[PDB]
Amino acid sequence: YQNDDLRIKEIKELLPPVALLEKFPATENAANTVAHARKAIHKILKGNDDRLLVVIGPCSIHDPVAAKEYATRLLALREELKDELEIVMRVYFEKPRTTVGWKGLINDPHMDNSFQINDGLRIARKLLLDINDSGLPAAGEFLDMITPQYLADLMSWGAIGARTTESQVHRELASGLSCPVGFKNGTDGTIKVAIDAINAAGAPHCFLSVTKWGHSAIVNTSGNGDCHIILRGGKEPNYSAKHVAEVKEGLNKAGLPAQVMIDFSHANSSKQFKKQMDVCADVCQQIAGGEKAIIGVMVESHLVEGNQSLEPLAYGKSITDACIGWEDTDALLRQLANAVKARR
Amino acid sequence: DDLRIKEIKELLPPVALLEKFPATENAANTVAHARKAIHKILKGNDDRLLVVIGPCSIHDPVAAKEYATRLLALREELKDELEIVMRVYFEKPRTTVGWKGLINDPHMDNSFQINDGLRIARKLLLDINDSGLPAAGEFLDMITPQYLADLMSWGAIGARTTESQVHRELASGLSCPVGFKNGTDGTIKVAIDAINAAGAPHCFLSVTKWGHSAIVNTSGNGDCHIILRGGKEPNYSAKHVAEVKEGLNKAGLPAQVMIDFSHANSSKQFKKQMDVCADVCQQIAGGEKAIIGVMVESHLVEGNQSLESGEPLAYGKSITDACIGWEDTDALLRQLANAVKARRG
Amino acid sequence: DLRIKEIKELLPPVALLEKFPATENAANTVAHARKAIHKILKGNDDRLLVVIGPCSIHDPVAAKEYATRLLALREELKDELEIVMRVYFEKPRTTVGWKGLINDPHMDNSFQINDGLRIARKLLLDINDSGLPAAGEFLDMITPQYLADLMSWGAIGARTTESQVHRELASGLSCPVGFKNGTDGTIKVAIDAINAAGAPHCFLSVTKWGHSAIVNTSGNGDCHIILRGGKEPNYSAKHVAEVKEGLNKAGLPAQVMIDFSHANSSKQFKKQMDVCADVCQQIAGGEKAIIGVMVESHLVEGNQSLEEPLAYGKSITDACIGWEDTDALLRQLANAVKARR
Amino acid sequence: DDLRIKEIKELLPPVALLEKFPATENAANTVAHARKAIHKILKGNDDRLLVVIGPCSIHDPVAAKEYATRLLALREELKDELEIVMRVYFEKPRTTVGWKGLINDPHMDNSFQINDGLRIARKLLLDINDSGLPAAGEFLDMITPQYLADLMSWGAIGARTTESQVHRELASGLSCPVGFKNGTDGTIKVAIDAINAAGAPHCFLSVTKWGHSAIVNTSGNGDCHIILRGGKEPNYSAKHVAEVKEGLNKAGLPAQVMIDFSHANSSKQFKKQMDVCADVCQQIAGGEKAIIGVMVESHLVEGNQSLEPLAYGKSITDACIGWEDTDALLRQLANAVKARR
Ligand SMILES: [Mn+2]
Ligand SMILES: [Mn+2]
Ligand SMILES: [Mn+2]
Repeated sequence: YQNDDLRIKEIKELLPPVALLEKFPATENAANTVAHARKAIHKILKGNDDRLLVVIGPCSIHDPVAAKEYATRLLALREELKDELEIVMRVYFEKPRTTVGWKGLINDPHMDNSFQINDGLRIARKLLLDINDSGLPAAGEFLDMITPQYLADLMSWGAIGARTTESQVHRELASGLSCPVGFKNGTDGTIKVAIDAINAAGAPHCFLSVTKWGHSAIVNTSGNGDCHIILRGGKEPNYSAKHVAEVKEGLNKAGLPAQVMIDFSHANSSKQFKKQMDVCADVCQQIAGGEKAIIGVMVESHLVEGNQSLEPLAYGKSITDACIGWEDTDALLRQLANAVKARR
Repeated sequence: DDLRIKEIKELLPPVALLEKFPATENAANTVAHARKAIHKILKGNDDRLLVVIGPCSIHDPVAAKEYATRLLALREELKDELEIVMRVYFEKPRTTVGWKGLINDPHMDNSFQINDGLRIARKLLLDINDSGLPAAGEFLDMITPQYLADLMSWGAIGARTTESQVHRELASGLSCPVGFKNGTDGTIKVAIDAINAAGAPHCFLSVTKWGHSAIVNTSGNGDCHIILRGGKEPNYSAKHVAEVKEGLNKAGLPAQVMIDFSHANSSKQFKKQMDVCADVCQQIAGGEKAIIGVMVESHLVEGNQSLESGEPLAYGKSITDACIGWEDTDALLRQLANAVKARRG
Repeated sequence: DLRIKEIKELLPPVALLEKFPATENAANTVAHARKAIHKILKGNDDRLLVVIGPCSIHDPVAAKEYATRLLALREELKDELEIVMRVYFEKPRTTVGWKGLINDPHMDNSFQINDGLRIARKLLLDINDSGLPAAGEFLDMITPQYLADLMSWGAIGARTTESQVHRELASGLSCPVGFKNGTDGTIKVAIDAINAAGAPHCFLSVTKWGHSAIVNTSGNGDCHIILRGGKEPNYSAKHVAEVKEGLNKAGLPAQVMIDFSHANSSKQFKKQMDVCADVCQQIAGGEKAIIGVMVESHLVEGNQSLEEPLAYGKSITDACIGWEDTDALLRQLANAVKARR
Repeated sequence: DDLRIKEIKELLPPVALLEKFPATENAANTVAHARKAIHKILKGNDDRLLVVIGPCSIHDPVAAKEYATRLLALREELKDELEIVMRVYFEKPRTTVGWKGLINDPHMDNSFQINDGLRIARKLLLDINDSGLPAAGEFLDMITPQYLADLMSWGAIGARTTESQVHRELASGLSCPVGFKNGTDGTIKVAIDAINAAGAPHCFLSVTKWGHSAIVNTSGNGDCHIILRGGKEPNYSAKHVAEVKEGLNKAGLPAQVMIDFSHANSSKQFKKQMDVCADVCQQIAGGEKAIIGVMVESHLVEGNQSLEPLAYGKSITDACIGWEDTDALLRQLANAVKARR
């Protein structure tokens, strides 16, 4: 075909989703974890449960061993604080970059630009399966249009990144997801695009997508009424009760339930991980004082605090954004459970 | 799984549309020559102006071909000064919801006859290119480009998707030049980052001409540039052009810009495109070399109309954004040509 | 794995169907002929089904000139004959050389199968669009999706009548299907095949999208035997009566199509005229079980070897009668059908 | 179009079965060794006998694994005289209609759960190979081979498909040796032709491991041999073996045969397999080096049953010898091998 493929270097074979679903099917326990966590979050979003959704874990997964260890520690906190918090592990292996960089465990699991994406999908699905099988629900970022078919059945909640909240193809994707979805405000703090995204994702759509068989097809979606905003900061943080009030009034003006998830990290801590503890103190004060609009928080936490460059790597340390460590993580979760107790 | 997926329906693979509607020799020629002419402008070796002009959206092949004949005659008449490419946009990004264009819903009745839309779209693109008129499109969808991209001489990544990794990846592998619009709030940096990302090779998941998903490796696309489309305020004036030139150079990129006369640069007021035109013409004729292109929303008949009314549609008139009509279009093209001649001295 | 040397891309059927869709005339031709052949197989029509044309197609130009000539005799003899043109692309062999128009359209072992499917479908479309129905041979489980909508009648080869995979295929074809007796002249494998093919089946098959899938068939009640000879010819009254008995003792209608060529002519193309004379005698004498015949026929008689330019309109596979004998043969059959009533 | 196609349902691609059920280290070695061993026998560089033995058809994985454990013992005990390979036949060719085997209908109830069939068949095949017992099957379907062939040590083309181009093409690209059965009427020629065709390279349409149709090119299979299985009369006697050794040379192939003790050789009477075994054992004992392998229909319990519930260990297709006769037969074979030595 003339005029075609000048800038396409190579085309390589990709396992279809059914190969990964057949090799790694959901166990009864894993399926039960997903189904109950989705239902619990739905109940929170409808305002029929005063517990707080807590999405917490590494910025990115690069080592499944450290991830399973983290998951085990977090599951104890989950069972302990279950009357106040719906704790969901952050399991992100699809990173959005400002220009170029490691896009995650799926795109390059060996972290060396070998781009063994078939291996990455196997590793990623096995890890998600093991975590859900242990009883801990998982949350992911939906950046790619094709990877969700391999993993979405093991996801109890999802986030559309700030860089794609305005994008029609991602609003389309959210409209057909089986889990609830958070939309981050814009990388410059724009709330309008996330409200538009929630309204768009709530409506039915018809668009082209790839099936479990690895074939493109026409898909029709129902619309996703389990979508909400995530406050992530802009040029300035936006977690204070002042910003919440403005965000609540905008949601209502737009006909949307006045509820928000607050990300303690990213632009809300100015990309310095220790200040997540500060945001926590502030957010706990709002909740404890009766703020019922705060239905969720997101925290970047790992076994070992800080970060490291892909430049021997340290264990349980982030290779992307800096995270809090486990002792801080333990205290942060109890603070929120206590703040939820007070609000009640 | 599939709780919110209502129905899944069969989709013709790209090779089916390619086999039914192959490029003629002259259509392939139109595309190859326009892509090369744009590359030459982008490298600084040609002092002509790229003009991407035509309907906000295609909804009627009949009016689109009548428009193309008129524009082709001016493309020929003004070719020493302008490289004229027709906007042939089959996909529209909506602020929230609405008609997504001819491919998604060709019958404009929410029947979503996408296989029909792909047939109509490629046939029209083939006819326009075969007449001698190159075509431009917005690359919004991740799967439709394999059906159409061999007939596109230039593509745009919209304001709402310039920051999106999968769109930057797509551009890194397209065979045509690509413009990146600034952010809907006016932010320049997202488009500069996009140019740099698109110029690098990538590895990502995509769909082949056989309709199967695959791993793809791109070489990177060096024929990318920024499109100024305004923000909270318009950004076409010399003060803004200067800041963007400096921002590109500081990022190691040639100081070159395409200026969209419409969208936020006209405050969505279609006749103000003529006012942007006057200002941009004065910049070009006064000596501004960085303005390598413009974009204009233009139809046979000015204004727009609504599909929601159920009234029979008027001929040659946009059902999306309001456009200038043919008479203004002719005048505007002659203004731009006169300005490019004056810039040469 | 280790005996698979290379895998190349193949256009899916839907690509050929989009490029070459059936015209209204073509679909009408296929519809009318399939119904007419059904009306004959059900005993409700007394005309003779004549499948006639080249042993194999290797040149679309000669094939369309042949179709023009045959169409004229189709129209003139329509009161007696249901004339269907033989549009076969290959000579099922063991290896020899040429592998057929689809496999090797350029006749040079380049195996440009994508080119061959385009050429083969376009020709079928043109012939049907002109009003002339087409008959084909099903030797492949994947080719049919690209061409079967343009076929009014199909044959299963003698080397595959016993194959479960080919009987499965027949059970889902939209056209009548003829099963040849065995290369040795046995009728049991073809009665067994008519029975298997009349039953529903479930099997794996490639769809129009080029993807394998599970398919269910209704079973094909429009199947019949083709008498093609064995060690000796088997077209005579003695053999027809003997096959009728086998068909009756099987629950199947006592009806045959007789191939004048292949083993029945002792592989001597001119002897097809001798078979014609005999069969015309059976038919004029009142034999109603002969519902159809098959004839290898081209513009120019005889055959030629593929090496260098080729003679126009002459087979590069088995030898055929030429047009002069073909016109006389068809008129003999028409006359015989008349005398039968 | 598709007016005889009732329904089209989704089918897992082979990569999906290959990913769920990958070959273990052990299973991979079982196949690698057994294929090498058969090649060495087929090249004349090993005096042992290839014994393809097991049920006519697998229909119960549980009974099949018990059988496999019993046969594996005899495989180790008799390893210096015999190279023993399980029959693990998942596909059965019918004379007309009937149960086509475990893959086509694993629940034996015309529900055609072919995705379940393929998971069942592959898991059983994988377990058997992992224990150390090589496996054999008939390659009948054109699409199922991609799901199983990496676990096959030896394959068979049935008598009703020996003449089929598509099956000879399939044979030319299989990574395992292939035996070709003589025609059902006993015709030897079709089988020699098939062996010649399969040793040659071919280009044809097939389905890949991703479930997509494609153009494939094969190298040719040199490890092919004839399988004598009777026709009108049995053809296992040294008279018939003589004629076949002669007919192979006349065609330029090695003079070596496999003898199937069942089907038309035992007149479809399973006890007669012991009589064929007596006769064939005397040919071996008497020095016949051409008999390189034998095929035997064996199950845990002799006889067969119709398809109410099913008796344990009894074939639901052709009648088989029971396990007591199987141990006896196998030791008869190993004894004659030590005699010929
Ligand atoms: Mn982060
Ligand atoms: Mn517009
Ligand atoms: Mn012939």
